[PDB]
Amino acid sequence: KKVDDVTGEKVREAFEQFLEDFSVQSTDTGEVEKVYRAQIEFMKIYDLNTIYIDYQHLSMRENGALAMAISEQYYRFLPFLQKGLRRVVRKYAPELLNTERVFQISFFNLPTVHRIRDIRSEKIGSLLSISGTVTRTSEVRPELYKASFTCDMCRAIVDNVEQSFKYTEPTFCPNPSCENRAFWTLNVTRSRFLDWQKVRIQENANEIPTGSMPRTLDVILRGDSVERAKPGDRCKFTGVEIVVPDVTQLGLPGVKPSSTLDTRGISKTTEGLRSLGVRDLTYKISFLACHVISIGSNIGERDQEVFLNSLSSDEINELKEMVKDEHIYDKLVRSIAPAVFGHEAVKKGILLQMLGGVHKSTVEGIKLRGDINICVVGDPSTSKSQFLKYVVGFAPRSVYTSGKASSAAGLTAAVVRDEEGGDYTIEAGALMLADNGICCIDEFDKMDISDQVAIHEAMEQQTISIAKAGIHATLNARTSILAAANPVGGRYNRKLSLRGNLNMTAPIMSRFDLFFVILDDCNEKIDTELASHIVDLHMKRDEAIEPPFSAEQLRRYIKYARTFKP
Amino acid sequence: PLRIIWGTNVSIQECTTNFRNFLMSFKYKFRKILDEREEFINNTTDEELYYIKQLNEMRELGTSNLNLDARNLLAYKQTEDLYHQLLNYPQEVISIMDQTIKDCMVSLIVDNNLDYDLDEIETKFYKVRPYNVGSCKGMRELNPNDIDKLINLKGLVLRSTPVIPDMKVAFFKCNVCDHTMAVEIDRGVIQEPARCERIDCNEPNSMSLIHNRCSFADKQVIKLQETPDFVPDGQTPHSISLCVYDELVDSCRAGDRIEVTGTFRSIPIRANSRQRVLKSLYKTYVDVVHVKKVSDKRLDVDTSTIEQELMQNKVDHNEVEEVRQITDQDLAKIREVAAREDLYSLLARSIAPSIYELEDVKKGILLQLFGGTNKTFTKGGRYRGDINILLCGDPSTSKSQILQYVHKITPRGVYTSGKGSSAVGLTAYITRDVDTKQLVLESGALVLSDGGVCCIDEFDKMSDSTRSVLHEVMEQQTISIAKAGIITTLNARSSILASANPIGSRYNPNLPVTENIDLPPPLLSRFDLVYLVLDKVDEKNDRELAKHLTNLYLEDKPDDVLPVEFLTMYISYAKEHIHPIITEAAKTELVRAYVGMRKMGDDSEKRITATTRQLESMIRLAEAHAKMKLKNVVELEDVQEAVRLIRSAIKDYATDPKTGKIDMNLVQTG
Amino acid sequence: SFDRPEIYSAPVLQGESPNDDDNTEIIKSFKNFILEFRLDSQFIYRDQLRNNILVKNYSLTVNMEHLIGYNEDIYKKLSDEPSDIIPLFETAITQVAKRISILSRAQSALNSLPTFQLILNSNANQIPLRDLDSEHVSKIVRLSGIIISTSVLSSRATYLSIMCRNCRHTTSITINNFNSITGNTVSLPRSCLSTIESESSMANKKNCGPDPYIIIHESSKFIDQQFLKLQEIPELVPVGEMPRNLTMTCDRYLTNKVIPGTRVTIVGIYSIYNSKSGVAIRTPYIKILGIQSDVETS
Amino acid sequence: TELFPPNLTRRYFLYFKPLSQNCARRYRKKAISSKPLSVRQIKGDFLGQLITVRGIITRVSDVKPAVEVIAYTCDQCGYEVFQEVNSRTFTPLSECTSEECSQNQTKGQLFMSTRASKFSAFQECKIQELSQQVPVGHIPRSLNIHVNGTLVRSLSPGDIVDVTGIFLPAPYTGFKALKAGLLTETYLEAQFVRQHKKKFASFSLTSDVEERVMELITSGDVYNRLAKSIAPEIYGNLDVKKALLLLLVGGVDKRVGDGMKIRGDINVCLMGDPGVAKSQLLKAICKISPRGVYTTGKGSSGVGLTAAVMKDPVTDEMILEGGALVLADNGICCIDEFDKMDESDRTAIHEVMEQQTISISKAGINTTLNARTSIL
Ligand SMILES: Nc1ncnc2c1ncn2[C@@H]1O[C@H](COP(=O)(O)OP(=O)(O)OP(O)(O)=S)[C@@H](O)[C@H]1O
Ligand SMILES: Nc1ncnc2c1ncn2[C@@H]1O[C@H](COP(=O)(O)OP(=O)(O)OP(O)(O)=S)[C@@H](O)[C@H]1O
Ligand SMILES: Nc1ncnc2c1ncn2[C@@H]1O[C@H](COP(=O)(O)OP(=O)(O)OP(O)(O)=S)[C@@H](O)[C@H]1O
Ligand SMILES: [Mg+2]
Ligand SMILES: [Mg+2]
Ligand SMILES: [Mg+2]
Ligand SMILES: [Zn+2]
Ligand SMILES: [Zn+2]
Ligand SMILES: [Zn+2]
Ligand SMILES: [Zn+2]
Repeated sequence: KKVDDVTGEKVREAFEQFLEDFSVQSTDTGEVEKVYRAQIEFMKIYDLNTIYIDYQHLSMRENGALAMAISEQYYRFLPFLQKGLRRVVRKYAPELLNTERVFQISFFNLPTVHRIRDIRSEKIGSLLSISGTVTRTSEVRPELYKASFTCDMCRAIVDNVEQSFKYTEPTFCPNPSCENRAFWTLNVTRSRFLDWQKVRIQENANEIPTGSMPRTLDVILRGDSVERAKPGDRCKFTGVEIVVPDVTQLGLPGVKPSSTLDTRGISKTTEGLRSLGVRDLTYKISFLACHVISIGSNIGERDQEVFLNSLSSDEINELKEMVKDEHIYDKLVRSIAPAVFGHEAVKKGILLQMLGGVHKSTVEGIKLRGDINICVVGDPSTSKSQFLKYVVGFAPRSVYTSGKASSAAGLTAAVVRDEEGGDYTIEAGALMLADNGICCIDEFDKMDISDQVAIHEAMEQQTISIAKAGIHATLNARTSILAAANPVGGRYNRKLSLRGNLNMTAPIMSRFDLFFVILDDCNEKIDTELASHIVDLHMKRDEAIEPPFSAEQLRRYIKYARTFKP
Repeated sequence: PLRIIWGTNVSIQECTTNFRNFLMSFKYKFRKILDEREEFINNTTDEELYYIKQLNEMRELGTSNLNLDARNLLAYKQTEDLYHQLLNYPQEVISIMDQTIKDCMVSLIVDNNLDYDLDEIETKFYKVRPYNVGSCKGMRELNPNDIDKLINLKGLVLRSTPVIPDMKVAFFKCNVCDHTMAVEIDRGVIQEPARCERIDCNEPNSMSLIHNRCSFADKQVIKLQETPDFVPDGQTPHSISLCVYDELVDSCRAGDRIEVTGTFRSIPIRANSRQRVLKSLYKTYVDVVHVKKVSDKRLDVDTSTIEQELMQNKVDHNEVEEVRQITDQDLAKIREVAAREDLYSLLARSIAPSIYELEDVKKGILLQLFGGTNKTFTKGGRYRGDINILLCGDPSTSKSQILQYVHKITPRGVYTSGKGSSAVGLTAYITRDVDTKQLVLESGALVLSDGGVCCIDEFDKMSDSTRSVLHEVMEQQTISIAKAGIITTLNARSSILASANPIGSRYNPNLPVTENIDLPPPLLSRFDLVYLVLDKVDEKNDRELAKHLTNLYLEDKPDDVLPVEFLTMYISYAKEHIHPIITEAAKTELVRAYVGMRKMGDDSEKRITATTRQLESMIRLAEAHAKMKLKNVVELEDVQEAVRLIRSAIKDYATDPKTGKIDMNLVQTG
Repeated sequence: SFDRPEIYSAPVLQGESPNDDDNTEIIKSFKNFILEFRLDSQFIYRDQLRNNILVKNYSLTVNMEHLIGYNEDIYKKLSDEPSDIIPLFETAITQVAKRISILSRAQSALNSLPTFQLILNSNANQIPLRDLDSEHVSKIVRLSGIIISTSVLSSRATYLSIMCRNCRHTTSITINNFNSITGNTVSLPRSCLSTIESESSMANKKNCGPDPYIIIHESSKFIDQQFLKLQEIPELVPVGEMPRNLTMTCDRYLTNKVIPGTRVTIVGIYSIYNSKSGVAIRTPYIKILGIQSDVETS
Repeated sequence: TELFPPNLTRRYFLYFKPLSQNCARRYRKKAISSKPLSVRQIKGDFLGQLITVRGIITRVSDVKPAVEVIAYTCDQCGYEVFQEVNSRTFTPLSECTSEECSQNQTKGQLFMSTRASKFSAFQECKIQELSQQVPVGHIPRSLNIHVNGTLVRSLSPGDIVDVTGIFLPAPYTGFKALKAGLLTETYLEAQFVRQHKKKFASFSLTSDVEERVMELITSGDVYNRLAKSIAPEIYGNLDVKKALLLLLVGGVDKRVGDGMKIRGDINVCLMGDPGVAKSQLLKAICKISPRGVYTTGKGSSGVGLTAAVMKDPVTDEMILEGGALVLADNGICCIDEFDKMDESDRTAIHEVMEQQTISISKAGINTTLNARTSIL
């Protein structure tokens, strides 16, 4: 008979008591309602597969022993939680279990969020919450969950075989027709699968240490959490730190562990006519996420109705009173980039670039561009880069790029080879991470000719075409461009035209809607006020910045206003 | 009789007794007698028991790591053999030392009858980290008889692999009866069970390994660029892969100069992945025991840069120090020297004693070493007090020696040359690893210089395209890369210290200052200080320079200047503990001076016009000057000194406002 | 053009604690029994082995009750599993005789010593031929009777040198078990052993073929083997039945010791061979370990 | 008994010094070991012989531990099992082959002991045919040298050398389809190394050098005599030869306690009209100096002067192979046609003549390498 884990049974009993006994006081009335019984009731009506469990709700039970036991040994205790949830659903809502369905337990809101570099080997198989910027995503693929196998000699099939990561075949063979166990055949027609996606995440820009490059991690989403991660945004993944076989550690220094078969209780004879099966144990750390939440790519859905149902009463009242103001345009203009003194025209252009125009498609088939492109040219130290830093730190889905550090494959899209294999993958470039956003490019003049050609192809066509290697594709690049460029010779020559001062090509010049030329003129009162503003900023930190609108309400107004089609 | 471990000359009983007597009977006066320092011996420091105090403070702090100096083992007479046994046989002797340390931890609390519980001492694993094991001979000068021996390597970290879980305990579960058991590793080999352990179930090949239930340990591989003290004829520097384990993982970042002591290993490498056939030529690496990140000859790393790294070090209990410990007496001496009336001239004079005069240049270098304070916004912005200096001038004005001194004195700077450096080599690149055959990201010179000073010699010889990279580093102290492999923004808070020559390789007074410097206004506006160093021929100046430069050759080994160790610790303390702020009186002087030079620039390019970046350079230089004198506020005197330094670096007093020319004989003073 | 890398060993540490069931400890206990046994006041077995070596008789005669006298554990191991313990005792005898023979020809003024033969006799209870059952299989039994016929001496191979047909790889096979009947427990290898050894650095797809080795007879060593037929005595046989008999195999110095018709008690292993009357039925036979003649004809 | 063999108890390495040509001339002996051969003249009939090859060393591998016999320990029996290795690759032992385990039913498991096994310091060197040994219109060939034991680090690139060793065959490395029979590769297991130009750092004040130095001193006027004998073919240019002799000698390098250094090497330029034999003087200085590299202003490019990253297959690692300035480290580097150089080479020399280092920050490596050339 099978032996049972007493700790696992206690964890299962505590979890099934927690699911049916936990309740909170209602905010509006004060009623004592059980949130997870209501969660199962909600899942029953809409035929959902996943249940979301808050971590502090689990932690406040007992003295915190159940939450610690689940968090430290999540891989071990996960099937016990699954069968406890199955028992609770069977007792309350038996109609869920018929469709046997796969239940996904999603934990969220952990007390501490760890970096990628704080991931250690002592937390393998434990509940964790990490964060990172998604750089690549994979196609949704089926993963063999409950395989079906036919024995070769039996020619009789067996069902419901659990698959634990690497591909396994049962050796039980309950049919007594044969006497062999190893030989089996897999039938994918009646086998059972799960959703599987592998998204690659990277360290956040502020989390990178002093001299090191960011290190990536392949985090895997299964079930309902698939396709909640998008390339180019910061996401918080809650899940379990798992371990994956790795072959690349063959040439690394150090004693690599190996697994030799133990031969002590095996009787042998020297009859004649000595080989053994030994395998290397080399591994790497991966993450298996159960809950994905996308935090803001900033520091802090086209229809208007679906956006307005998202906001509550106080926030929508703030939106209405902000719209109701007759001087709303001046407030919007003076609220853009409060650290920059003056340059009201550039702030107007940046605000209109954030708002943008509508996209119209002509009956014959051509598309009219609704994105507004801004180019800022002028003298050195005229706060041209401050605007671009403000835009990338404020506007969502915005990326900041240097002209010299960029590349043709880096700006649009790259075809990259992984692990010296036959498979090639597409990594999104700067114009794709800024899709329906603003791509900020300082030193556009320092960009060479080839990258300028590669970027005006995406400016004119609004698409990126890939024909490298065996990959052919057409990707979307609907992106407004905010460029900052210096004139030839550094200083802006007033005697020449705009085309004479700029070395960038004519297809670049023809697609910029607004050119803002900023000139440095030495006058007493302007220089005095600017110096007072700068030294006051340095003295007063954030107290010298007093915009009419905060960043969050400005973003809310921008999102509300982008729904309208004039 | 006497029992000896096979293959060694190490006896466990003799080594334990000798190390115990060393622990309970060592005084630092023995170390000073060994080092031939008799008049440096004092009363209250050396006469106390050193290691007994260290174990007492380890018990009080709850730590479990002892840093052992092997030269101290040489100092004690009974352990003079043990030192050799530590060098020859680290594996046995270090374990013997760990057992002796645990025994002494038990003894210190059972003998003195403390209230500390014995169970916490028993459950804790105490380990020792020996360092300073000998001279830093290069790894290419090592021999196959040096395998499994403690060695020192001073080097620069280039990159490091992510954390690798290596298996320690393996977890096996039966398929039919769910019987689970764990087996420990034995010298890298795990004996997987052929049959089930239970008497009820004995099915062969029924035990399967669960990769997630079993426990692992941390292992990291770090690529170190060795910089040995002695380099043979025609030898090119190489890189060593060195392995750190457990707590030492992620203790070393890319671009720092560290002193790694560890045992010298060699393992065979499989020729193919599918086969078990091993290569006869072994692969050598270093199994790291202890890492030293602090040097008295140079400054410490910036504490504002590694705050989250410091908190992670506190969490991981690695107990490696990134900054030097400051006692009470040397802090008192710091407070005493900060009260000197000639503190600015004393600190500037003590920078480069071998370099004669260049007082204003040394003052600027000193202010750049101090730097302005770093203000990060609560909203999300960041202002970095990094001072950038250009040294344009005549040949042989000892500017390249100034770059050498700054490169040696900084924690993690990188020295580079014009026309020998590229944009990709300055930002980041993708390389092929020799161990994994994988594409890895490696840092450029600007990223490796973050938190330090990037020294660029012969700045005029650099290409315009290569110099175009520097703009974002000078302005925002970041590098925003969008390439095929890297699309991110990397912090590069490196102060740029550049050296340059005029167009004709010598300053020509007929041509103006801007044409002589020959830099674009966007690049020249980002330099906080621009030092025009000139060669004016004089009688007394040439006589004094010749006497100073000839007095070095009087003997084989060459006013009052501070020692380099005290200067480094004073600058480090001032950078760490002083964050000056600007007052209204300083604000008035800043605005007045900025507006005054903006008005002066109206006269008729040929002349350096004033810039908003010059106002920011004024603020940074004033804040650095206030930080030097240990003041938490920036007063009017600091701003006046910053303006005076800015004017004197460009020789504005000698320059004519209209024509932009510089006259040598009239206004310049040598 | 390099040679074979060589593998050699040397004892350094104590290792794990020895076990009684270990083959080395059984051989050591057998050597101790041979060297240290005293019947009344003389070491009979070492003197017998010496006198056997001078007369060039490579065998030892050991009474089984002496094992009761010395060590019962090795006696029970030898009685339960004789096929696993008799080679160990022969190894002990030849290990003693190797150091006896070296000290002899260098003192009483090349030579190869074969594996010595264990001949062991006993005076214990005599199992009748009709009382042999299945629990005596692969065990030492003592049984008496009268001999019908002794076959001619067949030539078995002890040491044989072989060479590959085309590969020309030389190999040597030493055989120390000749007690099998109707079946080749030891035969020539099915494939060439040059490939698996990888003895040469060159290693010059090449296949030598199935069964490529041929026996080089002028460098091979052979011994003699005899088949005996033992019947129960005709005086004690039920009236209406033919008397039953058993086939026996003897080798080396046990051949040509008895003539047909003599009455002998024989110690031997009751064992099994398959002859090609029941789905799984095996013909029993006796591996003769010693022959004792009750009466000696004139 | 089973004892440790003598191979496992030897603390010494044995080498065969070739007999000199003079001693063979004294006693009417004709020795093939004494006569230096080029790499073209070493044919297949010289295999197995102790022969001397004359040539320039082009590439020297890093010293690595090449195992000859591996020691395994067994916990079951306590024996140490030693497995010899004489190939480029080996397979390890898994089950114990000692007599106690071989006789027993339960076999022990072997674990490697690196300290108890026997290693050799191993280097692979490439020796190239000299310019005067190559026939008309041919490319110089190369030969492999295996340096083992205490002879390691005695060969450095760019050294004119006589290497005496045993010409031995090796297993075939190459395409299987192109081999005909039992083809073997060749290498020269080095036994003795003779330097044509003795290094200045290896100088020792022995008894033999003392009498010759004293004779040269007491001959009188050592400075003028050494100056006139640099290039006796070139008439005149007494001051030029004097400063070239000072270039060869050089000044005293200075190290100051603050860490900065002042170079002791002199740099000399010879600018003049054609036909004044300055190229001949440069070639003469290259011949005199033990580490002399002669370069052309356009013949040597930027990558040929500073460094380049390359893969070493014997050690299987990427290493930085230096240029001409690296090859002439602690020696005189002679650059003919200095006015025809491009700006990158001018920049490299511009840094080298003062700093005595090259700082390379490219996509390959971010490093600083020592180049202490005295530049002519
Ligand atoms: N109008 C302004 N308002 C506020 N700060 C300003 C203004 N003009 C300049 N500054 C400051 O002066 C510096 C100018 O930096 P940048 O924005 O990089 O100049 P720039 O206009 O981008 O010219 P380049 O192309 O970088 S040379 C920053 O520290 C700004 O904060
Ligand atoms: N004022 C000085 N004080 C001390 N040493 C000096 C001084 N002026 C020149 N030297 C020395 O003269 C030599 C000239 O080398 P450097 O001054 O380092 O060259 P440089 O100043 O970088 O000018 P370059 O290289 O032609 S751009 C060095 O050994 C200096 O130490
Ligand atoms: N003073 C001299 N004594 C002896 N031979 C001389 C003298 N001057 C010139 N020659 C010879 O004239 C020839 C000139 O050859 P080079 O050494 O190439 O002269 P050069 O100065 O190098 O000319 P270049 O390469 O255009 S600078 C050689 O054969 C020299 O041997
Ligand atoms: Mg800018
Ligand atoms: Mg210089
Ligand atoms: Mg010439
Ligand atoms: Zn079956
Ligand atoms: Zn079981
Ligand atoms: Zn064959
Ligand atoms: Zn063994």
